[PDB]
Amino acid sequence: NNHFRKHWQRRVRCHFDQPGKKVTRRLARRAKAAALAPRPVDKLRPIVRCPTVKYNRRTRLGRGFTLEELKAAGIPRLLAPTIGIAVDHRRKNLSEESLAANVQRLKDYKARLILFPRKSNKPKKADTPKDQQTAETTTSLRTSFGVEQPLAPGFTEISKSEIPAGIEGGAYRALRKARSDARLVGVREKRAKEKAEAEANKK
Amino acid sequence: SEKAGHQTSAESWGTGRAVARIPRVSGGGTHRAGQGAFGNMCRSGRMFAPTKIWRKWHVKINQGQKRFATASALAASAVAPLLMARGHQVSTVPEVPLVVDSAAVAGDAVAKTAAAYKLLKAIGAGPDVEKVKKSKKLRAGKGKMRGRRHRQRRGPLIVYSPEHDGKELVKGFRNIPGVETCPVDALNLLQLAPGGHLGRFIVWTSAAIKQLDAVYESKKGFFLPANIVSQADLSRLINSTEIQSVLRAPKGEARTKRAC
Amino acid sequence: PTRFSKTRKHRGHVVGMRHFHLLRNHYWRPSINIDKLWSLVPSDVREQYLSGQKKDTAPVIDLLSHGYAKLLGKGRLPEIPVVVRARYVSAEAERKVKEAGGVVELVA
Amino acid sequence: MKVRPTVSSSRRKARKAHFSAPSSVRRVIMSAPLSKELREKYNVRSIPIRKGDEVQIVRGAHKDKEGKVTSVYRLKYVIHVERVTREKATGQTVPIGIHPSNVVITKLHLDKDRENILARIKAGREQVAKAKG
RNA sequence: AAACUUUCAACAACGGAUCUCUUGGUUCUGGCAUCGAUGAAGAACGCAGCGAAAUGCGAUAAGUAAUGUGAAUUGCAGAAUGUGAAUCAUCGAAUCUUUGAACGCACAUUGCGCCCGCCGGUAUUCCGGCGGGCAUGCCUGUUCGAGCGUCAU
RNA sequence: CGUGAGCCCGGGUCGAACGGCCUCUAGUGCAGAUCUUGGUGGUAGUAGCAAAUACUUCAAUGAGAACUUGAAGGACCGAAGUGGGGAAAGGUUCCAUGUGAACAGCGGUUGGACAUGGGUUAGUCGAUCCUAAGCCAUAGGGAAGUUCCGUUUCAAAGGGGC
RNA sequence: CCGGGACCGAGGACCGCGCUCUGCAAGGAUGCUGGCGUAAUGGUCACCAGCGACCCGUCUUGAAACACGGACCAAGGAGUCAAGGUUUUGCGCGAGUGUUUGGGUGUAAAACCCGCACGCGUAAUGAAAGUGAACGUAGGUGAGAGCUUCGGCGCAUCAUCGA
RNA sequence: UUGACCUCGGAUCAGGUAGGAGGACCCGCUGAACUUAAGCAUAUCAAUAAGCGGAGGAAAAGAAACCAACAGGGAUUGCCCUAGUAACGGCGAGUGAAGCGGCAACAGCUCAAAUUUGAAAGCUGGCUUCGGCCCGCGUUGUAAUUUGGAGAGGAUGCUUUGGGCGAGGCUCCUUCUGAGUUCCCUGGAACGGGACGCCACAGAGGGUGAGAGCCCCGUAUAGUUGGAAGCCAAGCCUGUGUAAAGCUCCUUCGACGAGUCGAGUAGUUUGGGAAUGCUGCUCAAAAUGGGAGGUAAAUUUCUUCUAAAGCUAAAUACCGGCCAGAGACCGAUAGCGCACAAGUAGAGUGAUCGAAAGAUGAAAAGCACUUUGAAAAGAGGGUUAAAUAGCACGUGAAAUUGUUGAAAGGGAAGCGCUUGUGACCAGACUUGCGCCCGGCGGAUCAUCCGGUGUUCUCACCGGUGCACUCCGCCGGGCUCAGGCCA
Repeated sequence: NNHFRKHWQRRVRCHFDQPGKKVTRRLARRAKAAALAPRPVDKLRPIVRCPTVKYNRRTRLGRGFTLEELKAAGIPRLLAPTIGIAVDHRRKNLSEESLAANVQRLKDYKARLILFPRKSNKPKKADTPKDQQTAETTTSLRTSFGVEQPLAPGFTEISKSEIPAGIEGGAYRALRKARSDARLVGVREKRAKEKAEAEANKK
Repeated sequence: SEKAGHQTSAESWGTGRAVARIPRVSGGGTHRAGQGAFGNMCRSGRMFAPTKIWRKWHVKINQGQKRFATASALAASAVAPLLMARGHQVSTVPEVPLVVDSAAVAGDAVAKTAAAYKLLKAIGAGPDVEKVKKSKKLRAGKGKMRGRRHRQRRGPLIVYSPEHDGKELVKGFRNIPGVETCPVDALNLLQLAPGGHLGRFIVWTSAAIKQLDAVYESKKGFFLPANIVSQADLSRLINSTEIQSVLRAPKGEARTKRAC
Repeated sequence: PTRFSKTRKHRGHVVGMRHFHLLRNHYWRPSINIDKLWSLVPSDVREQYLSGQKKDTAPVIDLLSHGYAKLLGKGRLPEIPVVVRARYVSAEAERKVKEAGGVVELVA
Repeated sequence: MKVRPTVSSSRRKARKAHFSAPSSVRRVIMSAPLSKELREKYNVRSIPIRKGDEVQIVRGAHKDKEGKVTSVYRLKYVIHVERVTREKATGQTVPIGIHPSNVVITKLHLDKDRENILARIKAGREQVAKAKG
């Protein structure tokens, strides 16, 4: 299985510029940090659960916070990108748990946020006062507001009196019964409607 | 270059009675016309199997084997016979491994080259520095044309702790020929075993010798190796009472008499 | 290296069905036997459980956190009650857990 | 060891620059040290040589000969000194080219521009000495 | 015996290998984004006191201005040098022949024009020369128009 | 010295770098390929320098004269010329001085060679103007397009006078 | 048993077998003497003499012959690199292993550090749905190195019968 | 008759714009064959080369008519993995993605579909006294408002804003930077060897008559003169609400792109030859409608988005251009064809083809003068450290050639074994060791004492030795071992 039957030597890509490109990326990161200081170098990202049955055990960072999350946390959608929060209008909150977790995340960010006034001489009521603008600050939101607990805890201890009884008939039998019922959904419905029609005909 | 030997138009003159069937440069009016081309046996032709940049230049080494080799080089640096066997002049060194006080190097104590040289002569690395100074020679070959003009021996390596000793000692030791410096947390096997030969002469600071255990405890996935031999003194094992008391009597000597 | 090659020495002498659009994430379900089940417990706590210093507690093991979806039944278990949460289970594995005194809980 | 990325340690590039330098660069290249008296007088170690200077030759076969510079022939990187000549076959005198680093300047042809050069060099040397002191 | 042919040796020839060198290639890496109708890339013809080429330049022609440095250039001859040498560096001001997308029509021609001014030759009329103009497609506006296409009177 | 590939030394020439040992690395070892490039022999002072009738005397120049010049002879082309001029093509070969080598398959003082200078003058001779066979624009139509057809068209294509 | 001749002298304290036992011919040469002390011995080169001796490479078939290349000399001149397998060798760790896509750091293309994922391995079988590895000190029998308290226990591996 | 619209024209009208070059990378179009399949029309090479059009510093793509089927992710691009996998494939050679996941980098928006209708509120151009005024475009629609994330209408009570300085910092060219030419030897010349120093945040590199940290340029770090143009920025002055703007709730309303989607067919393309895209031809939509949900169809559901209009940085590419730094690369038949007046000289009608060719010496000091020659040159004599470096020029191999010396040769030479002759040579040897006497010159003889080190019992150092003891020398004598051939 060797795929060398085309003119492969015309488009061989070597990577002797790997350390140089790393140095270039680090210089760009320094320049971006210096331009954005004292703001963090990145935006705040939500916690989302990966799709498919393979990766739904693990959580990761998403694109941006939903409009429902912003409304529940009390941040307007026009102010949110101007204070370091990513906004995603495509994502929806189908369940309460992810919504609550992201609202708590936004509330923690708003509690730890320092907001400087637009004009120095005229601070407003929503702005951080000068005696509170001085504190230790973070520059990496991906570190300070990362995914703390990506997977569920794999080990927990319970007392022997609290051991569950379990599914009646056995877990293996429960799985077999669930599979069999799923495969026999429509046959039983056809039989039931045929029996109902026969009962209506010969009542 | 991938086009070398091939920027020419040449066609073979066919089977005949006079000339070999090499492709020959077409045209006329010049010396090149009618001359052989494209062959590796031809003047002004392409070489056999031209060199390519996608040759495998770099070697991937397991991090465990790198750390193992670094540990072995550090262990060989504390063996005074190997220091002499690697060519270092250590006859006046008071103790191996040589540990100097961090008060003599911390801050700007040895930020000047004169102060660093004085410290080396005081602690006894002076003969090794002078060996490096006297060993300078002109390189034999095309390395002189290619930017590698001189060769000299390797001198001492000062290992320091950047947290407590600072980094101005690097500037202070930089101009002394053959003298190298290294942080305790970034030790280099290319420096610890130059040329693949064990026994580099190292001057340690007290701060570095204090953080060495923390450095080798912080390496995730690596532990200090267990040796397959517990006692390396083969004479002590062989002439121990436990082994000698159970041996069969000798069946001969080192020299055998010729019977016939 | 070129100097070790033999050429330098020889110098001078020369079925079934087709599945369109297969997604492997559908069929992802790694399996673990019960003889490796106690290896998922952290080492010190496992030693305490096996020695017998925890007679009033039972360990709860989530296989999905360790990356396993099915608990298979190769080997034997010690007589210690263990709660096991898994997406799939084999009949022999569930039976051996029940003999050990624990329970197999089904999750998704 | 050089640290600055704009500095090249290439022998080929250095030799090309030396042997194809323009005339203003060759002036600075063609520099000679001052005598001890002039060094203590002006606090200057070396200056570019020019016609009208008085030099003493301290290297070569014409060592300890002293004379005035008659020509600074920058194309062969040499200078010509009074009475430092040789005889041809015919008996005529032809000057012998001396490199400026083989001589020491004993008396300077001095004017406003040379005074300005000496003043800048001296002020810079004292400024560096005071800053590093 | 010599000569001749061959062999061996020293010296001398022929030839340019070998060694040593390298203002050149080759490959990698880093940085940058800037050609042209305000006439480019390319071509031709010229220009130095004494040049054929390479280099530089355009009738202001191995160059002018300006800024900086600060005493050369050099093969010969001859001169200039504190507004100041230089085959110097820098470069923001200019000059920039005939061409070329090449644009009055042509061009295998140093051919033939048209409009408005100017200069010289006796010149309102004639003859030469010079200056500014006269290509095509398309856009916006202006102005002059055509059509029983069509409206009001 | 080594079985050997080779290694080491002495003598001579020479002028700026180079070697031993252990690892690392490869564009790493030649008698052949009618091999590539360059150089050099025997053949060999050989084959040959024999179409176009043909040369001789004296003097001068010069180191040197069959093939330079003057004179004196003898011949040839024989007007479809070995004559006098042009078109194409070449480009200074034209003229005058001077000349080592190289070139003129012998020589050479001579030369279309080499070096330095000079030489081409038009209202009337040609070009320039006209059209021929033919080619290229414009209107317009094709073609993905570079571009192709089209040369009187299915064009509001312009002159003059009061 | 007694003569005559040729070639050879390996080893390097003693040890052993022995005998004809003050010693020896018994597990390998010593003793005495002469000339010379240098080109005398020895070596290299040129040549003569006796004897010996086809011109190399290639191709072919079984082989020769045929055929092809080779005037001479110098320099150049042909199993290489990449990817992917496979067997063997060395090395690290080991039910785990792989830092180097990336991030951190740096004396800056080096070296040092970091971890989420992911790859391979840890489970197979079936077209698939799916199911998924202990009756027993992880079984019995015959061998089997090694150990043994000398009764036996029995590694690897092989053969066989079972689960 | 006079004028207005609409459409179409003219002008060397006023003001603009395009072409060509470059094309490494980028966006499209068009499009092979050698090759690999035994051959070969499927296929492969290859949706490649060549050909054509169009851009930029990047381009392109890009804010879902997406992926999915999950506890759901959430514009684009690229790397790693997915994965040589799903899949496609004569007679099989072969071909071959995507979602998820980790990372680099992240940034969102503009129109059409509404009546401003209590007031085209919009804009090009001309002239200006720079205040504006005109000629027009436009109602077949120029501004404000709205873009599905919504929004419009209400209700509600709070929040929001415009200008001007600006300390200081950053980017770029400029002035300046440490230390021996100390002494001796060799040498033509020290940059070599030796001695004594000094500098070093500089011992990188180059030059200078041979290997130079300190002779010269440079090199290192802090700065330090002078100038220009930008950017960022701690703070500080002021106007305050005519107007715009956000949030909350809601009866209601809530326009959303057509020869387009879709279907058939043909060609091409794809892993998508049952599930791909594109184009041509034919037919041709709808309003909870439409697209998709990788097996054709009907019925009932479900889940996701919202096409047929548009813009937009970064991470990504780069055999072209400009600037710079490097290499376990090549060292003049090598490395680019070109280290040189090389894309030159030369050749070809032309398209095009296309070389050879580096090195005197530190410095020309490139040979004065005499003499022989017509001259070229020769000989003396000079320069140089060297002419055994003479502009044929560093070194100067082999083939091949001349002279000198030796030898052999009656139709081949060359080669192997072994002598011989001639010529030319490497070794070896020259005496050493040990005793016995005699003569000298000295006390680093044995023992003891003290100190020191060690291997803890062995040594060294200072005193002591007084010459029958030790150590060298010089004469003899003796023994032993010594070279080559017998």
